[PDB]
Amino acid sequence: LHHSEKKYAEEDQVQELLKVLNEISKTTLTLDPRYIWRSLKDLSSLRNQELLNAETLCFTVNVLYPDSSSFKKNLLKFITSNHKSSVPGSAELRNSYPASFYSVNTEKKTIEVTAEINCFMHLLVQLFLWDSKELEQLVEFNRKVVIPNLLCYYNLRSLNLINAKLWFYIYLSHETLARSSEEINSDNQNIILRSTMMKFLKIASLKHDNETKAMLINLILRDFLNNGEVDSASDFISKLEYPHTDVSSSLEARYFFYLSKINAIQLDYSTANEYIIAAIRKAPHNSKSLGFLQQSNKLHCCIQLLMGDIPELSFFHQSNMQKSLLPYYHLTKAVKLGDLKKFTSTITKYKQLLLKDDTYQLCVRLRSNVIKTGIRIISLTYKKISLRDICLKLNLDSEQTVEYMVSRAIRDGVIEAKINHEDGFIETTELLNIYDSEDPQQVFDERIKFANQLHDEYLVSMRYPEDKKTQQNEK
Amino acid sequence: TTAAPLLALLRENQDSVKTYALESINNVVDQLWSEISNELPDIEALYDDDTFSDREMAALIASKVYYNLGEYESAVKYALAAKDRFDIDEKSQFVETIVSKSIEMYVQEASKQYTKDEQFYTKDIIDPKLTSIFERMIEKCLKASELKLALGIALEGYRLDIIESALKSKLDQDSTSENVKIINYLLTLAITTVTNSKFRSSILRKSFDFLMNMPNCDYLTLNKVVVNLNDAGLALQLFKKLKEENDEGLSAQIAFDLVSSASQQLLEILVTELTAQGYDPALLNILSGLPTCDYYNTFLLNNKNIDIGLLNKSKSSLDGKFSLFHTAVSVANGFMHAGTTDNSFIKANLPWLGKAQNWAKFTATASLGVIHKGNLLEGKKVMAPYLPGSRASSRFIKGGSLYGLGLIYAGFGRDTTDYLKNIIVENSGTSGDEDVDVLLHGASLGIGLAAMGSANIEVYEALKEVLYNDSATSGEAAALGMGLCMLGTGKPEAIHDMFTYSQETQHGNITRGLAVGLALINYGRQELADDLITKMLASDESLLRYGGAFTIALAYAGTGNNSAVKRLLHVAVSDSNDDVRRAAVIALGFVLLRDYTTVPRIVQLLSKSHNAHVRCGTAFALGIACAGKGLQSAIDVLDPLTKDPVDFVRQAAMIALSMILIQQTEKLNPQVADINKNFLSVITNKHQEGLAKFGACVAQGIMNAGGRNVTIQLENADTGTLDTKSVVGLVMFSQFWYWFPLAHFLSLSFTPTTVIGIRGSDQAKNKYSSKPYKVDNMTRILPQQSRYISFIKDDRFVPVRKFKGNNGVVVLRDREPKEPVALIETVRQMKD
Amino acid sequence: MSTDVAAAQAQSKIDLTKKKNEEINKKSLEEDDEFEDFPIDTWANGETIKSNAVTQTNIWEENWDDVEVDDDFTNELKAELDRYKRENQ
Repeated sequence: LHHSEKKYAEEDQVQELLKVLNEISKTTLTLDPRYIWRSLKDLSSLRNQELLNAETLCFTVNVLYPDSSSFKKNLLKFITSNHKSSVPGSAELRNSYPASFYSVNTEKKTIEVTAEINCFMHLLVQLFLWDSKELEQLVEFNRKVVIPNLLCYYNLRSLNLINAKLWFYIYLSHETLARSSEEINSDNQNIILRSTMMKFLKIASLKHDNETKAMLINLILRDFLNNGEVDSASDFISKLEYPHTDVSSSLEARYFFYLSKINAIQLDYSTANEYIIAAIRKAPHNSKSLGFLQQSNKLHCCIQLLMGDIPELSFFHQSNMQKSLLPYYHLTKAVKLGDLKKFTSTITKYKQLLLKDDTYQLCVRLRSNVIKTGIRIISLTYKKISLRDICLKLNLDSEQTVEYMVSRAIRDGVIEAKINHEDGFIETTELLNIYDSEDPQQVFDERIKFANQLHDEYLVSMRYPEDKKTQQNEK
Repeated sequence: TTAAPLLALLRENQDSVKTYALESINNVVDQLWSEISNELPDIEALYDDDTFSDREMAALIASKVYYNLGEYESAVKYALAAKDRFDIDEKSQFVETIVSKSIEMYVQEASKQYTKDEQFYTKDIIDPKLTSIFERMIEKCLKASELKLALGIALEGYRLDIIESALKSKLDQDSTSENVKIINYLLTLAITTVTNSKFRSSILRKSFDFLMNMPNCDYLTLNKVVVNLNDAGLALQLFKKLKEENDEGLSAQIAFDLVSSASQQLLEILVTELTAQGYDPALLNILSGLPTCDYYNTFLLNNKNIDIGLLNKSKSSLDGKFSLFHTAVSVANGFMHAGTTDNSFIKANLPWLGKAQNWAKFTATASLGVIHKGNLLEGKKVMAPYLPGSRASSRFIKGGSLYGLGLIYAGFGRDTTDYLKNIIVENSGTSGDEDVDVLLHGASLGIGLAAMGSANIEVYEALKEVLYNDSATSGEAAALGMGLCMLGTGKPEAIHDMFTYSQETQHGNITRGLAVGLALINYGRQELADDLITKMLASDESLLRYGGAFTIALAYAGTGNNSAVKRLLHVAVSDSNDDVRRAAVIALGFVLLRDYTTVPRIVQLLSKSHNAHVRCGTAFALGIACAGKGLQSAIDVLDPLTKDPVDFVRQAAMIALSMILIQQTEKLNPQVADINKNFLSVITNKHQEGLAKFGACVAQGIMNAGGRNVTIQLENADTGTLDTKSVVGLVMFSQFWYWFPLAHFLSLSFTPTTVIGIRGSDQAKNKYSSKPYKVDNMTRILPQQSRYISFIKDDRFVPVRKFKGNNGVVVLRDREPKEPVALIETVRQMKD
Repeated sequence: MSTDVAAAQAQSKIDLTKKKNEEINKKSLEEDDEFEDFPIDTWANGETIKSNAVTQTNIWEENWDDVEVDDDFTNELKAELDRYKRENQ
């Protein structure tokens, strides 16, 4: 009855572990273990949540533990203790195995392979805390317990890949506690959090684990951004090592999205634009991914107004993301029309929301782009145009001031005009017919090379999974 | 976090905060690595200035920074500059990363400087700090008390010193057998890891010193070294140890091993040295090998099982009046009946042999000498009704009996050389009749065999006179006979003459004969055969390109060097000369006898390309390479190649399968019985092409060869050494497609597999079971079977030295050497 | 609720047991679903999505309007006032 329910959950987990244990006894590998490990983690996340708070505890007790079973149980005491299903028949077993962590063998200590087992019991305690949706001291206790265990000995390739996924949860739970209710010791412990993450990346370099390296790089970028330590992250992004070989496509989505943030801050709007489109196309359409997409789209609108490119109105309408994106929709219309008065209203109306996402800093730089976009519209509309007419339209000062705006603005080439100060007009330089110039030559070359690069990626990838299947016995 | 407070300290102008800065940066160098790498040149300026005693500390920072960047090369330079403060991180549970890259870097430097001179331990190209961290790593292995780890890094680092210390200290004689065990493991790894001769020679010859200190040990291990280097001084010194013991049984045992493994030239001079040491004449007969032939003869006389209904069946299916058909059956039965002088083929087929004529009746006369191979005492007696002096009826018999007499006496025919030479000198002053050309033809192949590996410049001169006649078929044979005598000499005069006479003639037969004999002459010199390869490959002639491929093959035979195989692969695809494409692919097999595991994967490609000649050489590559233990894959790749439309591939594919599975059981792999019926099925059918019926029938005789008592031993497992006889036979055998008589040379690749026990006082799935069965002595035993046999704990015959576990003659000690015991009579004894 | 063309990523990616945890982690990292936080945060519900006909619910196609001010009242005033000048010319 009650023993049956905890026993069933345990038996699911055992088959998944046993599968990997067999695989790493032949020869440790990276990718074949992970696909199984990801499937197990889903089942554990769903069973911890839905089925009582003591179904983790049964497992933890059931296997041999250094001191983890007692640290697990502590967490459960606080939220109404459990004591049930820890008597023999939940502790008189070590759960079907052939002989490599089987009951008879382990107790006898003809072998002991707590190696794999310890890393999985860590995976449970992280999942279980985010399920509870709780933070306080329990976070601290999770931080303290697992980190030196993993640092008092080197890990095998399989075990390093379990412990990369624990680091993300440690980091996430620390950062949420600051956001629920800021504290003063959260600040000093953040230096500690900061130290371990970078030290980890060195540790993973020696084991030559591709998937372990990538996931830590994603963490360092995120950690700098919420601390706002962009200076240190600017040195980091020009000195990376990221592989895209074995990484999951969630990791790749995240990586590109982080770059777009730092770049936008450094006043690169052209590189930021390329990478934010990369991040979105990797990500799913699902409501699973919903919140990742909103922050991404907030940044994506912002980059375009920083360029002078001005997002589509369709883009808000085809998504059902309208209400989240409502403040960027009012900025889009404002910059396009040239109306500073419309713009100033938008940034006062929605100040609070923008400042939450910490995208308000990026938004104030847009008060400039109204003025510069306004001069580009006026140079399109009239080839030659008096200085005074600009002052009326955009609600600016003297003509001398307007002269200065254009002199600066054509250093980037935004207006693409030039001022005559003895003829008293502004004369734009565009009169297209660049197909009579040598320009398209340059362009076609680039598209051809872009095609060549997709061909190459096709070649290496097409045959590598083919090769696994043909080698593998299935006849 | 930020590194910014830390930069300010360096910049601050007081001495004191500059000393403290290096300490502070270094603590968290794994946290702020990307930050401090930009400003790593500030820290280099503090290294220059001599107002710091933390110069060593400043250098140490640089190492950790460059590892995290990605360049491991730069970190080790500056770790070595730091001097100390790098011996504390060799056992942490966090950072050993900088240290491990030092162990790698010394191995790279070690290879480069060893080749110039063995000493490189006093060069300034090697930092003194670098030597220390390497040394202490190998010491840590010894603290854990496994020497396999310690020896393994020493092999890479080209150290003579450390490998010398480990074996020196593993001698203490608390188990003599265990002391040898550790030397065996390294000897194997030396061969398979070090493909550089200089370093490998030094290690082998050094290993000898440890073996010879012990008073009791396995002396097979001493002999392994001697055979790889072929120094007659180490050979002599090894026998000298056994002469202080005055022990007959050992000396006889290792002499049996040595003749098969080492070269014929090694034996010819070695016995002379031993004669003047003073020995018993028994050992010196055994080193010539005449006793050794007799022991093998006896094994085959007693245990041979032949198929007389098969002899009838081939006879019915393939006609004696049909000359191609008659060649197949003559060859096929001869291999089956091989290894004992039996006359059953002659009497049964007494009218059938005479119906042929031309070179087919020449093939038939020499197949008698395949059956009667060996039997030295009786060699002349069974050949005498054919030999000139009572033969004048046919010129094919007169010459082809001399060829067949050459097979009987191959590698033992020093006296025979004189007799055959009279005949040749007579005929080399003439241009000959067509009577004389055929007669002289078979004299020339024959004397090649008798005088093989003798280094007779008398014979080289003798046959040089025939080449100069310009006789059509006699000159092709003369060229072949020269190559067989002067095997493994690398003489320059001989090389020069044959290569040039190719241009002198327009005859394709002759030109071809020189090209492939030049391969024999450059056997086993490897890159000192290089000058020839360049000349032959650059030649405009297709024939010299045909032979150039075979020159690579024999030169690097039994060594899988990357260079040799590269050249052969390229030649094959890029040429459009049918003969050449075939030859280059056959040559690969010789080079890759060392690693026969890889051959099926490499040549899977080549069988994929659907060109016939290319496919022909690929079947031959599988057959030669894998001629030992059977591979399921090797079989599968050949199997549709017995189905191809081109019939020349069909011939090769079945012959290759027969070389691969020579005497295995159909309970030892159940594909043996199936494949045997597949050959039979083609022959049964008469609706197929004659090319196909020829291919299956010749293959059938190879498959049943010895009466199923012998197997091909490319590389012996008695010492893990290449066999000269096996290589020579096979390359001659691949010429059968261009001259059928040469098939008979495959007999030299048959080496009899048996354990023959001998009294040492007058010389008379998952196979293993814990429940034994008894096996008689002098019955057929395979290389794979041998490892499961172990002399009984209470046994009346026990070997003097723990058993080698592979086929050959092993001397036993008899506890009662004078009480009666039933004996198996020796062929030697039966006669006299 | 889908970012760019709704069908273009609905066919591009679909669920797997393997991916499902990582996706949930992505939305948690930003900290919320960020479409149900926003009504509480402002303490209102939409009326400024009712700015234009196309904004509210996409049941039309795009016009490229963004204020939707009738342009008939201004074009009518130009027409009559111009005629009178010509009448008084």
